[PDB]
Amino acid sequence: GLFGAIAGFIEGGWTGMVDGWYGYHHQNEQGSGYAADLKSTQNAIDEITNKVNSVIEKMNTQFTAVGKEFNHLEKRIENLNKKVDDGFLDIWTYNAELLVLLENERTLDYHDSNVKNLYEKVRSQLKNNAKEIGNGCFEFYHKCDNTCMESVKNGTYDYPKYSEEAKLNREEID
Amino acid sequence: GLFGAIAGFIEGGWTGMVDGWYGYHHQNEQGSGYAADLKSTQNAIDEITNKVNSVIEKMNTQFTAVGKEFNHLEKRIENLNKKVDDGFLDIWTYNAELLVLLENERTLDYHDSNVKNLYEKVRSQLKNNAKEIGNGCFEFYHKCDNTCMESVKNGTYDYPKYSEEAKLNRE
Amino acid sequence: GLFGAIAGFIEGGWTGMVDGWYGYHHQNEQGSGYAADLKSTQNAIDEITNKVNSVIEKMNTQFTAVGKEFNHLEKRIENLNKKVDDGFLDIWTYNAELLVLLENERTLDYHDSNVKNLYEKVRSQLKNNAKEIGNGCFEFYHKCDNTCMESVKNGTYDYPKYSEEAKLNR
Amino acid sequence: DTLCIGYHANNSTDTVDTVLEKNVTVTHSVNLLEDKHNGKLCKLRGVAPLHLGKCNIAGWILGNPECESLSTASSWSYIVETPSSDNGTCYPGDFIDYEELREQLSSVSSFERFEIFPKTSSWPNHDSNKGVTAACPHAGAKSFYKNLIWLVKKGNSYPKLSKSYINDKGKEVLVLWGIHHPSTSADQQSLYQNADTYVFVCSSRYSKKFKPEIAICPKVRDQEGRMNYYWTLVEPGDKITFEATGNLVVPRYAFAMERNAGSGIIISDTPVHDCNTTCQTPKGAINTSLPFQNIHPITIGKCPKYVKSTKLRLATGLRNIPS
Amino acid sequence: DTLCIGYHANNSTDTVDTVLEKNVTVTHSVNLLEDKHNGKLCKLRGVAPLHLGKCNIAGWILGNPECESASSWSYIVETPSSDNGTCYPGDFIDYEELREQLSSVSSFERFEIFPKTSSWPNHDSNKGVTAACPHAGAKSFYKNLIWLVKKGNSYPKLSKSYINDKGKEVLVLWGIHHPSTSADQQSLYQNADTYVFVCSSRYSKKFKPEIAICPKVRDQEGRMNYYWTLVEPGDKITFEATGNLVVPRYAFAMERNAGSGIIISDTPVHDCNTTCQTPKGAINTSLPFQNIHPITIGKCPKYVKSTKLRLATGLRNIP
Amino acid sequence: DTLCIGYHANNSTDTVDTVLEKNVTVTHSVNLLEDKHNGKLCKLRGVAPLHLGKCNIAGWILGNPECESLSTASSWSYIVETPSSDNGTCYPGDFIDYEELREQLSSVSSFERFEIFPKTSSWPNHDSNKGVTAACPHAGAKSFYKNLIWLVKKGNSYPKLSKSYINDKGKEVLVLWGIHHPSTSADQQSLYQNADTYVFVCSSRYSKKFKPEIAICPKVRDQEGRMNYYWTLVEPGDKITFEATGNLVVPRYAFAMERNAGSGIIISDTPVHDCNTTCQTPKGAINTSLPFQNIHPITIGKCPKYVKSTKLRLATGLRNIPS
Ligand SMILES: CC(=O)N[C@@H]1[C@@H](O)[C@H](O[C@@H]2O[C@H](CO[C@]3(C(=O)O)C[C@H](O)[C@@H](NC(C)=O)[C@H]([C@H](O)[C@H](O)CO)O3)[C@H](O)[C@H](O)[C@H]2O)[C@@H](CO)O[C@H]1O
Ligand SMILES: CC(=O)N[C@@H]1[C@@H](O)[C@H](O[C@@H]2O[C@H](CO[C@]3(C(=O)O)C[C@H](O)[C@@H](NC(C)=O)[C@H]([C@H](O)[C@H](O)CO)O3)[C@H](O)[C@H](O)[C@H]2O)[C@@H](CO)O[C@H]1O
Ligand SMILES: CC(=O)N[C@@H]1[C@@H](O)[C@H](O[C@@H]2O[C@H](CO[C@]3(C(=O)O)C[C@H](O)[C@@H](NC(C)=O)[C@H]([C@H](O)[C@H](O)CO)O3)[C@H](O)[C@H](O)[C@H]2O)[C@@H](CO)O[C@H]1O
Ligand SMILES: *[C@@H]1O[C@H](CO)[C@@H](O)[C@H](O)[C@H]1NC(C)=O
Ligand SMILES: *[C@@H]1O[C@H](CO)[C@@H](O)[C@H](O)[C@H]1NC(C)=O
Ligand SMILES: *[C@@H]1O[C@H](CO)[C@@H](O)[C@H](O)[C@H]1NC(C)=O
Ligand SMILES: *[C@@H]1O[C@H](CO)[C@@H](O)[C@H](O)[C@H]1NC(C)=O
Ligand SMILES: *[C@@H]1O[C@H](CO)[C@@H](O)[C@H](O)[C@H]1NC(C)=O
Ligand SMILES: *[C@@H]1O[C@H](CO)[C@@H](O)[C@H](O)[C@H]1NC(C)=O
Ligand SMILES: *[C@@H]1O[C@H](CO)[C@@H](O)[C@H](O)[C@H]1NC(C)=O
Repeated sequence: GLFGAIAGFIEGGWTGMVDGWYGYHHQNEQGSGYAADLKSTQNAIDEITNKVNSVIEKMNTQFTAVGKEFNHLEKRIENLNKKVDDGFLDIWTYNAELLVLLENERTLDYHDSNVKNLYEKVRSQLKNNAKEIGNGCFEFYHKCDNTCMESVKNGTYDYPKYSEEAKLNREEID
Repeated sequence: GLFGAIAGFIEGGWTGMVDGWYGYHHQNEQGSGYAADLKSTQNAIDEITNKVNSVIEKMNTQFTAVGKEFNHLEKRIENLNKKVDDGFLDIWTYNAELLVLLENERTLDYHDSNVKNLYEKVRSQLKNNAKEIGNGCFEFYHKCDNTCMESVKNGTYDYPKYSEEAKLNRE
Repeated sequence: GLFGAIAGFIEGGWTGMVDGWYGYHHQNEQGSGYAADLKSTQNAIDEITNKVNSVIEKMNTQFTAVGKEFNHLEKRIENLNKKVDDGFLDIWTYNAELLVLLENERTLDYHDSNVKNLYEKVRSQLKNNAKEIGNGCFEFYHKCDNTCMESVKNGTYDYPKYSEEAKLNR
Repeated sequence: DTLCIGYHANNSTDTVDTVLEKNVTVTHSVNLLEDKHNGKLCKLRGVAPLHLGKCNIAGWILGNPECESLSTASSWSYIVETPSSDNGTCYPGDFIDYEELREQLSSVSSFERFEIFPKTSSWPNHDSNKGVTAACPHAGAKSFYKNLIWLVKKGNSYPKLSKSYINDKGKEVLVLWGIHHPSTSADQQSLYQNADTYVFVCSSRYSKKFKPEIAICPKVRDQEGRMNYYWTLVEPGDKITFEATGNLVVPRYAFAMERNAGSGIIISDTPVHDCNTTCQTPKGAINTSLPFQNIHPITIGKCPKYVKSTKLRLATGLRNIPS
Repeated sequence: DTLCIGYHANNSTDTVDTVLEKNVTVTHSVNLLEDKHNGKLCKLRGVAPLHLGKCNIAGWILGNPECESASSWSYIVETPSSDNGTCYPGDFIDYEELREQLSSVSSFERFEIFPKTSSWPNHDSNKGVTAACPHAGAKSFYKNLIWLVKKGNSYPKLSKSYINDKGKEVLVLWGIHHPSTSADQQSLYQNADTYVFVCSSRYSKKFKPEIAICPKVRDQEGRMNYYWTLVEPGDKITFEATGNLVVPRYAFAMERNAGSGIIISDTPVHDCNTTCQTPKGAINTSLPFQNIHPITIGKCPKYVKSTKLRLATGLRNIP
Repeated sequence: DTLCIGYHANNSTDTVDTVLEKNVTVTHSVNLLEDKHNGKLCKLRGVAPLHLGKCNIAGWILGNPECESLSTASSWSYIVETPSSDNGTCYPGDFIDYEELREQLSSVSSFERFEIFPKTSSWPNHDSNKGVTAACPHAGAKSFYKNLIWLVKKGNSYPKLSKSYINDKGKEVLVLWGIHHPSTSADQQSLYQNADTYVFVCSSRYSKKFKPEIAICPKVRDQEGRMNYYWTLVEPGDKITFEATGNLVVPRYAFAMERNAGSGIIISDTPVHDCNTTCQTPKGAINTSLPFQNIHPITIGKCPKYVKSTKLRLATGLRNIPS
């Protein structure tokens, strides 16, 4: 992974999360569950579909009857014609394959970048009020219920409102 | 974006910094203002230039007439000639479009990367001496005048010097 | 450049480390020295060798006798023939040049990325049992001997084992 | 209390190749390689092709008895022969500039068969009935091309022949004719009386003087003699003249036509249907959505580029790791 | 006290497209698609083209009276209405081949290969005219060819040779006339059954009259076929005949030039330099791609049917 | 105690270019451009080439005395002429469809020279000895092509000749013949007696009639007269018939052959060697492990694409920063 997220510090994916590409998994006193980040997942879809359409729609082809007919005394022009068809073959075949290899690599890097960005977005909000226990998880230093947890997902986490409680739990474990 | 900075956690651009491509904006009890990072900006221009020149200079085509004249009994080799021109047409059209699309993505990613590497470089100097108030902004937990501000832009910031003072400003 | 590690917060390369692309330099109670990281180095070798093989093998070539003979009354199709060879020449030359340019950039970004992720990785194992001192270097807050370094390298660093000792010396 | 960041994983078994690693199972993907056709020869741009059945273009355009000349469409996007279509020039000879003709007839927007030199009124001083042969047999009897007339001497004499046609059709007129070459001098006299004859055809653009070349050649379809076939496109307003003292296989039917730039000639057993396509292949049509196809390099219309790829699967989702 | 990291922004409105998103406004961008031309036919290699005006190559090379026509040209320009060519109807054998090989020359010299004054002592050289080739209302003929005709009811077998003493190739053109009737055959050349034979060390061909009444073209029922060949330096070419031969008078010492082309257009010639010529005008760009015209002569950008190829150099503009 | 993370560095001086900056020293790299050869003309795909030495295809396919003709045996992947192969048509004349013959002989498997018309028993009515000339000298004395026989009048009579051959071989048979054109009517009679002659050649597909063309032409190799060379391929179960009243250089040796897809002809001084390659160049053979090549644009086989590049090395390692 170019960004070291997918198959990186987050070892595996979630079969449990079936409503999106990227998302969260919360766990508190009110239970646990899977959730998908709709906004980031949507943008990802739009941009990938625009990437597929670009590879497909940019191919505008002339009307052409490839076939040609030459008699027993037109062997040279027949081979010239053959060389032209073979030329386009080798040119298009090579370009197609590599276009697929290279773009495939970028697509996987793309998703990877998205997961990393999402991780840094949560970490940036939690700041000190939480701990990074690895595997792409955050352990809160305070009591984060369902309302609190939901505010992290939508980027409206109130750090100051948990700071005091966090510090006490923090310094004890520190 | 691809590196989270541009159109990301640094939500908007600075018209105030007509100084260059990337830079800083500080404010201490001395003053404030926009300042473009000459080092990073210059390298970008140098490398973005090479890129533009690479896409261009590398063409260097052969001298060709292209036009061909065939009579009323040479329709076959006339259509063979058209197949050649059209083949080259479809090829250069497709590859030209894709080139611009793929490289335009790469270019934007490049600028994003540059900003990120600029933001992390500061983040790794201050550590505890300051907090991250979002939007790519660092609020010092201590007094940072110009001689201190210029220090962080050189990566020569002295953490220990202000370590203890910052300790207290965190109630 | 793209990831900030190579020629970034790690300004130079190690002439000493001669067995792999990425690795470590330890320095403890019982000596120092260089030692490459086998997991990430071998992984890269397998992926760059695949990259090279792809650009090479994917090149399908039809059996072709490019040469053609035309007499003095066949100049038009001779030049037509000339336009085909030149056409291909300009297509392949331009593409071959842009490929090496483009993929070379990525290859460098790919190594820079690996050095980055390696640094991040070790940082996750150590947590705060050590201090970041810049230049891609860690300074342990405890007594990390050979068996300790060995556990950091292979990702099986026992945090709670040395966790106690480290918290003390501060 | 914990909050984890993660990605999607499913039951997908799809695999793609990257420049760095082969066969990477992914959660979602699309194919860029069109690898299926419909096994049909279809209309191209809404216009059906011209299927010549058991005949080839030579047999069809000349009027070979085994070929349909009555209900041929007035237009077609392309022509289809079958690998075994043998019915062509039933009388052995050389069909000059044949491939060019085939090419120039590959597509047409207007096609009218009409009697250029009506049999009943065109040749009062020549025999327009005895011109038959076992080489071109019809309903259990000697016969000949339906679009040509093999003029022979009336009585014991073959007077100088001279006839012209002015193209008053709103378009080009295709005109074919033949030059018969006996195998003996006796056959020359038995057919045309005169021993030293000539033929002359010429328009504003065309001109050629033919001379009988008599010799015994290897037997083909039971014929030692030869019959050469010629043609040319008479432009609107122009005239074409025929002059002969023998050996002239005269035009009876000609074709008014407006050619549609380009097109080709598919030779396949693949059946024709009432389907509509924009890219035709000798073994079936294909949908021009995807940019690449590996069905067949020889195609007609707006087609995806041909490749030797067996799979061009493009990842859209992420690597799949359910564990 | 604060320190902020940010990026540039300006009043830019230029947009580029990326594989991931369209119409992305950025701060700086360069163009790769050339879409401009001077609308002029210029000089290639610093050499002007051979503009033939109302004449085509046939009429110019044969010396049609309507063509009075340098010793060098980078390419050739005809107008869409260049009608004055072969004023006497007939076939021009290997015509497109000749045009291709005259498309560009480094040296071109017209010389009287067979001086009209002394070359044909036993044949008439003053009756070979026709209303088909008028000059100021009166009958005339190609300036470079001579329509030899019998004198005093006699056409002796003629034999004429030319040894190329020029230091290069010689372009020799000649014609074969075909009367419409036997009476015209005898009236013109007397002999009825005639032949023409031309041969050098390379070329060799025997010609026969194809007498017949063909459709009137320019009011001519007869025909005249035009032939040509390149005579190597040092080689000899010979003409033998007993009638029907339109002998060469003016040949051309020339040096052909690589591979140029021919442009048919109304676009006016202009004294300017270019490296890429288009039937619509010239192109002078360092850009790799162009959408002006597929058919170009010179060292040109590749042709595409794109309408916008914009490379982003700056970053996403976000005021 | 310290633990540092770093990357490799060596004495490597390899430089590469990236779209961002040029001349970047990296630890490891590989060349994508094949820029070396073996300066030899090797066997293509196991099959050796046919080196004509001081002869060209014309002189070889004909019986030019100077040409070795070889002969044992049998097949070849391509043909090699030297830049100084001047021994071809020792008697001046035209070689119709010459380029086509060369193209169609580029690569033939199974090549058997045979005496289609045995010299001693074919022409009892004509002189098959006087047919020599100084234009094709052999060991000082007058001679002629080994594959053709120059028939002349026997005593004072040239009886109409009619010879025929049925392709008993299981493959195509290349047949070559010539038509002579004396410079004077005197030579015509002195050579064939008849004065007004004709030659006729035809099969099931081929058919052409030749008339002598007498005239004094510029001396080539001291010959004022000319001699044209024709050729055709006779299908497996086909018959070819020759007929003439003079001026015919009858075939003596024909050729059975199975023509391959078609390669090419290399004209080079580069020596032929006992080597194996899948890609041949006029300068020498190259390997096909790399996708690109700048050795030569005109190659034969499955070769790497030709580019103008001087270097194309791909970075495998990382930026070298020994410092
Ligand atoms: C009119 C006639 O019968 N002529 C005799 C020749 O036919 C005959 O040579 C034989 O020719 C045979 C083919 O017979 C036809 C044919 O169908 O091809 C019969 C046709 O009626 C006749 N058509 C016309 C318009 O005359 C046609 C024609 O003569 C030839 O095509 C001219 O080339 O021939 C068959 O090929 C035999 O193998 C062959 O012997 C000769 C010699 O017997 O006598 C003629 O009187
Ligand atoms: C040999 C001769 O005089 N033939 C007479 C025919 O020319 C003539 O038919 C008429 O010909 C008209 C054109 O007359 C010219 C011409 O082309 O201008 C007059 C030229 O002097 C003459 N040139 C020479 C060298 O003799 C030329 C020449 O005969 C032809 O080009 C040969 O093909 O003809 C015009 O075409 C009329 O439409 C046509 O009827 C007939 C009838 O007058 O008499 C012939 O004797
Ligand atoms: C029929 C004949 O012998 N003709 C005589 C001319 O040959 C001769 O002109 C001279 O010919 C010289 C060459 O003589 C040969 C040759 O090429 O070696 C002699 C050969 O025996 C003869 N071959 C045959 C089969 O007859 C050959 C042949 O005649 C020509 O190839 C026919 O085209 O010619 C040489 O070219 C001299 O330069 C040339 O003057 C004249 C005058 O001596 O007499 C003719 O009777
Ligand atoms: C994966 O899940 C989908 C959704 O129910 C199901 O239809 C499909 O059968 C599964 N895939 C396979 C091939 O097992
Ligand atoms: C997957 O990898 C294997 C081994 O590398 C390869 O043979 C195969 O072609 C790849 N994909 C498939 C199944 O086509
Ligand atoms: C058949 O489809 C093509 C485009 O797919 C279209 O051009 C044509 O009009 C269609 N047929 C008719 C007659 O509508
Ligand atoms: C039609 O074709 C058959 C072979 O399929 C052949 O036997 C027959 O002679 C042909 N008929 C004509 C008149 O060409
Ligand atoms: C020149 O061309 C004009 C028409 O463009 C025509 O009327 C005239 O006869 C021509 N003159 C000659 C001698 O070709
Ligand atoms: C074109 O270039 C030539 C030199 O090759 C020069 O003499 C001439 O001035 C140039 N023409 C113009 C108008 O610049
Ligand atoms: C062979 O070639 C040499 C050199 O070109 C030439 O002088 C000689 O006449 C030729 N010999 C024959 C008989 O072809």
